Amino acid sequence: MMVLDIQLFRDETGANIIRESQRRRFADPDIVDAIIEADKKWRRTQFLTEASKKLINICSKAVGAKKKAKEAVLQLKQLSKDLSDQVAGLAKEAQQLEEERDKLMLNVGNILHESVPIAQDEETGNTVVRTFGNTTKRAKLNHVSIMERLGMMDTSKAVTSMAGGRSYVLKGGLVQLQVALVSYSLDFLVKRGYTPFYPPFFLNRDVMGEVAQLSQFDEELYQVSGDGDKKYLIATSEMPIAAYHRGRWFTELKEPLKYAGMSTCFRKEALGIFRVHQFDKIEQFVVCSPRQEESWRHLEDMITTSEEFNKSLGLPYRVVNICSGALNNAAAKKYDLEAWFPASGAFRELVSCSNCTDYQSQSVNCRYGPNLRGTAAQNVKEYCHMLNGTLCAITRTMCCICENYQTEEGVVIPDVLRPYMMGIEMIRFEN
Amino acid sequence: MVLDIQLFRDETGANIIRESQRRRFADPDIVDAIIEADKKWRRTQFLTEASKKLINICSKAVGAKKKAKEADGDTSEIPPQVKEAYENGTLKGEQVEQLCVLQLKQLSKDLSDQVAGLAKEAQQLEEERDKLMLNVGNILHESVPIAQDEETGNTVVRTFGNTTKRAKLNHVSIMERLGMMDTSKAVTSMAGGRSYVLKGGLVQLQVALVSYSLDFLVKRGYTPFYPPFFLNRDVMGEVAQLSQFDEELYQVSGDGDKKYLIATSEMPIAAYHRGRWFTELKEPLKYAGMSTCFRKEALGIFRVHQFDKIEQFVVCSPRQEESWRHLEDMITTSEEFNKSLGLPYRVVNICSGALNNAAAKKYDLEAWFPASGAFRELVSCSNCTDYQSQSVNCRYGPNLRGTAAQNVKEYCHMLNGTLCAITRTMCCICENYQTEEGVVIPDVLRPYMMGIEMIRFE
Ligand code: NA
Repeated sequence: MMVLDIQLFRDETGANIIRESQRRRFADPDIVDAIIEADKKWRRTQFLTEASKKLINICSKAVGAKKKAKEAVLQLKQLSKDLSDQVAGLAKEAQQLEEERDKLMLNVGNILHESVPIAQDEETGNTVVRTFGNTTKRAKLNHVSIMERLGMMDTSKAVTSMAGGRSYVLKGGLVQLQVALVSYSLDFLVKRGYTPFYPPFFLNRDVMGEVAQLSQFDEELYQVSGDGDKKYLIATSEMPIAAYHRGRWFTELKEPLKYAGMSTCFRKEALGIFRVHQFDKIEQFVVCSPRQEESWRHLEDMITTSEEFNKSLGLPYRVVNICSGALNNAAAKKYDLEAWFPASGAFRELVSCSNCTDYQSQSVNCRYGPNLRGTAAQNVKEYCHMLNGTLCAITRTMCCICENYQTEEGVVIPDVLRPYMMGIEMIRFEN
Repeated sequence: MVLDIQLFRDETGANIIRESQRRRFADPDIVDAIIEADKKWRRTQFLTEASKKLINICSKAVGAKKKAKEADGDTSEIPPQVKEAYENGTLKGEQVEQLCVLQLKQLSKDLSDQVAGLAKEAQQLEEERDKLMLNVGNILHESVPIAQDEETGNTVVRTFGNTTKRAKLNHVSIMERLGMMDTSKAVTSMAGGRSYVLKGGLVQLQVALVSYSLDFLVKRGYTPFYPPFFLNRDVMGEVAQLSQFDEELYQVSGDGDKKYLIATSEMPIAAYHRGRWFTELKEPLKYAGMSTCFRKEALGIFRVHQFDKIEQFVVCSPRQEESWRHLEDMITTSEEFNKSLGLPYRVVNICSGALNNAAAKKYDLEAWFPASGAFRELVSCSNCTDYQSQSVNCRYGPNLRGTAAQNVKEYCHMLNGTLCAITRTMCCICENYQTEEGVVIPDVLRPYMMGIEMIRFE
């Protein structure tokens, strides 16, 4: 279970910050008190447990000194046993309280940035930050009609009877385009200092729970079985990249860690190729210092990077700031880049960029800085900040390119992609 | 020869199969079992057809009697000889027409029960049948070496490059020193045994190989094909053997019914041709399959559960030995691919006992790994003639109105072969292109990874 850091709840100022954030997200602030109470009883079990373990050795040391002195102890033995009984009792309580606490926390979101719009309904509540290109342009055929006329996409029963609903085959020029986008995307981020990262597409349940919200198991994740422990297919490379930092500790990050995640993603989603179960994606993932609001600076760079990508492709768009009621729990702020689809006549999400601050990193225990011990200055456990953002969701981007670059003869290939597909200038309609 | 169940029913055909089994050091007695299970099966179909006709005769006879106002009759009881005759497939319509309405109605019901019992027998005879067919191989090509054991029985056909040079570090050591491959507990505690993370230059190399491989086949007239990575059980059973389910395939669930992850793009490409009928294939269908592959497998990244692969898949005419010509071109394409990368190798003709059931003949290309001191398989190409096509029912020839029970149904031929198994090729390149400073990028890949000439040790 991925939830917010308990430390912030343990003083009045932080509890007030969380209650305010809850109200601004249209969530329950009264939850903060319930979490504080559950935690207070939990801490009490831990206080008694540590004190009783201490007294177990007083019981042992005493027998050790007495039987050394050859003395007729029988109480000290019984007291060791009973204290060990009490510790076992305290552990069962302690475990129940952790589960109740973490359960309550499922409805506590990350602390909202001060710039998040306050609204419940995305339809009207998102705030438009910037726009690019002719976002009122009109065109003849939608992406579905285009890919059909190209003869290069099959979403018919020949496919769906093999692979189930929303499965597809790509062929020909559209596969060339897909691979052009993967390679160009990778190079685009390499040039901006990202390290390529190719993850496993499976994660164990244990680890998936640390990086995924519990509603994602329900609605989004396929389960894979056979070889060893049960696993889940990844819905994004952000999952395995976040999980790769579990139990790490970065004393300093003068430079952030920047990864260009490359994978196939799988989503249960519980037409054409815009919303499908299986898709390639290139993702930006950043791990940085939690200090001086550095993470906020990287969020601006990441959305800017995605914009520059779409500018290079010549795709018109708007960037929106996602309202408080629609943000997922992990995100303190989220930008979506919504491309304009001129045949369809709609803005459609191609990219989202999120600052999750320490939400994931505290769940995976990715620590930062110096330890509580030794140095008198450190009182709080610090954790790295983590951000993630799409660079290119390949099928969605192909759909957008198809509508924007169509002609009577086919789909013109965006200039920058041509050298990544054998110099091809256009893929042509079958007819 | 057209291998389908029809070949088993012909005496000369049954002998061709028995011989092929013996040449494979496999069981020829299976053939008698398939014949016998099939005979029981055909009997259920003969009875079902007879009884279906008699049910329509019953209905028509009741209709004519009702129209004539014939009395319904004294009893519904069916004569024992009538029951014996439909149980034996010898009940004639003219005898059924002697019965009264009450009897005709009872007989209709009884024949309907008979048809339902026969459909369950039919099914259970098909399962008992194919379970016995599980063990029969494709008819061997005449050029297949006859031996049981690969290590001595394969024939080296052809070699390229310096296959005796040695090198210092194996691919595992190289990828460790690059700092670009993680297979430690940080990864395996996340994703299980044999999982890996690739970083930096090795991802760039991986993508360079995918893109170059695709282009290589596009230039040779292959059509790129990006499949779903899932197949329903139903469909997976038509393109895989039962031993692949147990030993090789991950099961996926959540959305809909259970599916299996693909172990090769050959699987969904074959499956995609199910029920098709190509009347003429003047040119063959050539596909460049591009996918991630998943194998349950029941060091480094040579043998891993998850890997990218580019494959060749051909559907062609079953006539004039055309598929034998395509097998030659396919192995030659894989060879030119490895020559273009500067990798030494040998090509081996796989022996009869080591061939999997679908293949009538198989070439493997085993690349020389100079630090490991060994040939390791990078590529297999095989001609499966009509074995998968018969299972997926991909027919060939005229498809016209008015054709009755076709003495010989023809099916397409299918072939498949690796162009590039990406992780295995990367291991091979690392051994063959290592220097003191890192790994030199093969000339042809450089334009596919930003002109990078070398990836350096950490
Ligand atoms: Na406009």
